[PDB]
Amino acid sequence: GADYDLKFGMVAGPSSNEYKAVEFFAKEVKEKSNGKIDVAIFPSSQLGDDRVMIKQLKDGALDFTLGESARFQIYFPEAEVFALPYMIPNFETSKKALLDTKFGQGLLKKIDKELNVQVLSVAYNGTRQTTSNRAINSIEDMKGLKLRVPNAATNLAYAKYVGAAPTPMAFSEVYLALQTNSVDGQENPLPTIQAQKFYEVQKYLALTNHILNDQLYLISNDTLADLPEDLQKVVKDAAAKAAEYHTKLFVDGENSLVEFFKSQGVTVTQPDLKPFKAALTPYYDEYLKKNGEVGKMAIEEISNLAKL
Ligand SMILES: CC(=O)N[C@H]1[C@H]([C@H](O)[C@H](O)CO)O[C@](O)(C(=O)O)C[C@@H]1O
Repeated sequence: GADYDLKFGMVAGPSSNEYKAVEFFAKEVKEKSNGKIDVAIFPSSQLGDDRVMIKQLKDGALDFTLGESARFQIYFPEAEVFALPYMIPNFETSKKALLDTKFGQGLLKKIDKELNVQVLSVAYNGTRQTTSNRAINSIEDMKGLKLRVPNAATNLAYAKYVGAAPTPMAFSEVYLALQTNSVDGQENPLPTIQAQKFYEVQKYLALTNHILNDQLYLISNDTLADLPEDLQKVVKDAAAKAAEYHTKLFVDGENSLVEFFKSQGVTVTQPDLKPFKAALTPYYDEYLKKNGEVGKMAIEEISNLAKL
């Protein structure tokens, strides 16, 4: 078969838009390399979660993974800006904030230099909404709600600041937790709610619109070093096409999925978001205290972009 047998790990499962785009990536790479590269895919946290996988890219033990810009906060806390709730208004602002600002370029350089990882392309992974086993009519209904979050500082802070009881748990554990009422809710973009069938086990959806997720196609520098230049170019080009498809999948899913969910019996609320935004405002201050002048710059540059 192939000269290069590469591995691509992800948290998302095999019915997800992420998996659809990663399968497209693997196909494009096999075709354009003339069969010289073959890509195996390990979804559903088969290799661990995304923190483990990012570490495996760093260590040269895994070739590819997906990760949010914001996830880099586990190494470079200033990256948290990408996840601060209600701070980034759309994908265009997120992508330009990473690629076209001095802050973002500085962060990409650190990732390459210190973590041994290159960003191949940037995709949209949806805006997070809140499912539950009780109606969320306003921020008041968050109070004491047992809200699963991923194992991520910003989602923990979101739950805390709205009044909820944050319960961190790996993605792979969520469906059972919802089904059994071990937690009262969780929070994820619409397409994820569909792919994991969380709508099967949650009677309610609230459009809290709280955190916008991007999605980085990541490659280990050890992988790039293992590939000849012309196959490096194949990989880079394929990642560019896959990200565009990935983003389209999420945009078209978001535009359609509330109606789908209603048709499956889900009750869909639209709480006033003004008090959600006000509740999180002070967490921006925590960010600024933790990250100093780099943090300040990040927020100014995003503000300027959002203004366009
Ligand atoms: C690239 C990646 O693995 N994204 C995953 C994210 C991030 O881990 C989290 O947003 C913190 O960055 O968590 C999920 O939304 C979740 O567990 O609910 C699953 C999703 O597949």
